[PDB]
Amino acid sequence: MTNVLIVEDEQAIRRFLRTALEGDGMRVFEAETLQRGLLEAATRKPDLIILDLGLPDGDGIEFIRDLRQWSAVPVIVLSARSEESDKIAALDAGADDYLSKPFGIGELQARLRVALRRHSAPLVKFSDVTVDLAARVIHRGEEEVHLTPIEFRLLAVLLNNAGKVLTQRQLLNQVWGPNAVEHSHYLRIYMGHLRQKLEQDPARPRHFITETGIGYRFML
Amino acid sequence: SHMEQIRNALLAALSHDLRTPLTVLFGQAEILTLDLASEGSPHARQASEIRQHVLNTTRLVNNLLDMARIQSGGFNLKKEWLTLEEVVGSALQMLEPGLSSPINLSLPEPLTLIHVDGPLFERVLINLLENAVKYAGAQAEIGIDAHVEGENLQLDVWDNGPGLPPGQEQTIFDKVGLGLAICRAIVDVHGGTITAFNRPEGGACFRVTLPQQTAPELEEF
Repeated sequence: MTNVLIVEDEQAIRRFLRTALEGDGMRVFEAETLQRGLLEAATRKPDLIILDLGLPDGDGIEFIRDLRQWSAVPVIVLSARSEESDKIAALDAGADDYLSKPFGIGELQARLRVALRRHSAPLVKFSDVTVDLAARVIHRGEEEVHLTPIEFRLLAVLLNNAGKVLTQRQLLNQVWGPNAVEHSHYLRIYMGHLRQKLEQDPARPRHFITETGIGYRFML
Repeated sequence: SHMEQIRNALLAALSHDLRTPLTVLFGQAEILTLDLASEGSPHARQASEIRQHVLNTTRLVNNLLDMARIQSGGFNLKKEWLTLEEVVGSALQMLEPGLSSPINLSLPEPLTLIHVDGPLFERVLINLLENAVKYAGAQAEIGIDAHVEGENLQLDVWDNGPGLPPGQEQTIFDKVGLGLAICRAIVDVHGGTITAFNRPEGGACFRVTLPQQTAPELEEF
C-alpha cells in the first residue's frame, strides 16, 4: 500500500533495509545505481525514497534536485560522511530527513512515519502553550505571551513543518530572505528567545529541538 | 615529507570505511535481536548481546573518526556562532535520559554566542559529562557552569566524588581512560585549553576556556 524505493549500491545495506521495511506493512524496490534509482522513481512512483549519498554514480545531491523538478516524494537520506556538509546539501535540495550511517530500526521507522504523516491529504497546541496563527496570539498557561513579529514568523515556519529538520539556510530565507546569508547568529538567538518564552525548561527543550551542525526541528 | 600527510589520510580513510560494516552489523544485529525475541528463541539473549558490542564498537570508532578528523591540524572545523544554551541542551539530550538525576546547569546569560564547531564541541561536553558519570560514583552531583572572564568563555564540568590525586591533576590527561584526552585534543584544536582541579567543596572540576574573538551583535536587529 505504501511502497519504498531503496537507492543504495552496497548490497549489504540494501538487504538489511529491505528485510527491515518488509517487516512492516510495506514493500520495497531497489536500485544499485543513481541512474536506475531515477528510473524506478518514474516506473513505480513510490510513497517514500531512501538514498545513500555514498553512490559513486556522481553525487546524489543532484538526484534530489532532478527528482524534485516533478516529484514531491519524501526523501530520507543516508550519510556515510557524517560530517554535515552532505546532509545539509541534501536537505536543502529537497530532502525531508536524514539518518547517520550507523542507525537503528527505530530511527528508520520513526523518520519514515513523520514523513508519511507529513505527506497525506489548522492551529495546534503543544502541551502547555496554545499557538493560534489565525489571530496571532499565543497562550502559555492561559496567559498571552507577547512575541515580536519576526519571532512570530520564525515560530510559524517551524509550527507548520512539525517533525522535519530545517537547516540554517531554509530558516533564514523564510524569515528574512536571501539578504543575510552570513548574518546567521540572529537565527540562533531568536530561537533562544522562542525557547526562553515557550519551554518548560529552556535548556532541555521538548519541542524546539537543536540539531547540531544541521539546524532545528520542531516537535509535538 | 608529506609521507605523514599520506599516513594521516590513510587513518582518516580507514576510519570512514569502518562505518559501513558497522551499519550492516548493527542493522543485522537488531533484526536478529527482534526476530529471535519475537519467537520463543533462547538465543535472543545472544543476539541482543551482539547488538550491544556493536554499539560499543561504533562509539569507539566515532571517537577514532573525530580524532583523525582533527589530525589535519583541525581545518576540518566549521565554527558557527551558537547559543550556549543550545550547545549544552544538545549534549544533555544525548545522555541525561538514562540518568538518575539531571545535571545541575548554571548558565547566567544562556543566549551568549559561543564560537565552536558545534558537533565537535558537543563531543567535549558528553565526554566530560560521561567521565563524571563513570567515576564520580552513583548518586553523584554533576554540573555545568559557564561564565565569561575576559573575552574567554569559561566552562566547568564539575562533580563531587573522589576527584583527582592532589599531586598531579594535569597528568590525568594521560591514559584510567581516554575521553579526557579526547577533550583536550578537540578543544586544543579550537584555540583553548582544559585544566583540571579539585574543588574546595570536594570532587573534580574540568575547566574549558576558549578564545572568543568577538561577541556578535553586529546588526543591532
